[PDB]
Amino acid sequence: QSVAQPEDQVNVAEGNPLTVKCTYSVSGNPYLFWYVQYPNRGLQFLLKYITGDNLVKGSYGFEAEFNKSQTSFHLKKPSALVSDSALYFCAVRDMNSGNTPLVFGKGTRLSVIANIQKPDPAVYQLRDSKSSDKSVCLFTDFDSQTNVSQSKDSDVYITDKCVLDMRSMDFKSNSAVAWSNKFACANAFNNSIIPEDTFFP
Amino acid sequence: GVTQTPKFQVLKTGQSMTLQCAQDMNHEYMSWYRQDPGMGLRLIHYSVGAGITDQGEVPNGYNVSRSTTEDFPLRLLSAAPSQTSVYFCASSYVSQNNEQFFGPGTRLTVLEDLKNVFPPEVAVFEPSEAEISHTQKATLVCLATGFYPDHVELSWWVNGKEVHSGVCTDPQPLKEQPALNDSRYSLSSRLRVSATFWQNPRNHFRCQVQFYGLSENDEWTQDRAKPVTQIVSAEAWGRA
Repeated sequence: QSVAQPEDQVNVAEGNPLTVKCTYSVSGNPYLFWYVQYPNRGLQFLLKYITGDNLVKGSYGFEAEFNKSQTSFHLKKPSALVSDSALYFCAVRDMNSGNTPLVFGKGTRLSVIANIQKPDPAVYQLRDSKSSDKSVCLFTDFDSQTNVSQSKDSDVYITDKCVLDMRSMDFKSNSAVAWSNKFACANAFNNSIIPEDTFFP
Repeated sequence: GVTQTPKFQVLKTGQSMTLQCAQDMNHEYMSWYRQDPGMGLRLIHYSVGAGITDQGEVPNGYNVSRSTTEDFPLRLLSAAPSQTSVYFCASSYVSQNNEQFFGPGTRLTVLEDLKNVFPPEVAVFEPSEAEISHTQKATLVCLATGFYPDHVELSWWVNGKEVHSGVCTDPQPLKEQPALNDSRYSLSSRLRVSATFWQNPRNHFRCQVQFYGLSENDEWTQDRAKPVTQIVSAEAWGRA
């Protein structure tokens, strides 16, 4: 009584179809389930397959097709949203098992890459709201073709990219933060590989 | 639904702890799983009804009881570092066609000694003129540093109310000392508003980090302040 999710990570571009694979190994008829786990939350039920129609529909527009011949139950969604970025778990229960708790796979992380249609990379400097001295460097508005690398200097801290969504404007943007208790923004993300057209005020 | 308490917990090796789980859906079946990196969810123990408890895949080191249908407590006899993970309670109706309903989880960390627990220091960095003039948008950044263990919840607040729009918080904290069995952490987050909003002096912004640490019934004779569960914040006013 087991399930297997062959891939650990899956990347899909915002708006495009998504597929999360899962295969099962069962003695009798299988009862399959898919759950999603958003950051710092518990698992949330999406859909399940018990009997009949091999195409099942669930919460948040997700679907899955029970393919016996392939012993698979892949999770699918026509148009992926950035908010669909999470960990996905398929689980199974063998009909010939005897009412046991669900058995889960190792999960698969789904990353939905935001479509930055109006990139405008730039590195700004922000001052502390309580004291002079302290400052941080903000690399923002780059498209998702950009990769933020960690700092070589042990005294320099750089956070990974992070997409924010200003719903009131249907606007989304990436940004990474860098700071050091040592240091200047001009050379903060130097070690990364930043767009040639980055605005450095 | 299914509820669990506490949501976060730090423990010293050897200590005992009871994680609570309740469900008000008349579910007969309740169960406990632990989730660890690269290992999915592993069944610890479960219960088919009151008076009965059933061994799971990894029962060693854990005890459970089911005196009532609503509750299913999980007790850690003598906490060990290997018991560090996230525990999920789940329930469901009896028949095999029913799916399970999960609680929010409990992030538990076991440490050799508590002298390694530290709350975060928080700072809010204001938007630069450059960004405002260049994009007509204003981004605030919040930094929480020096905390350990990694049990924190960062939230943004505007004029008295919590906000989520225009916010993204690092999915993972970063080690300040990559080479340390108990390196303290830093975490950042950003809040982005329109240049117009930030430029309104009457707008007040606040970043607060809820840290989960020691409790009252916890000893502490160190000079530094006892690192109890607390909220550390920093704020800033709009700028004309």
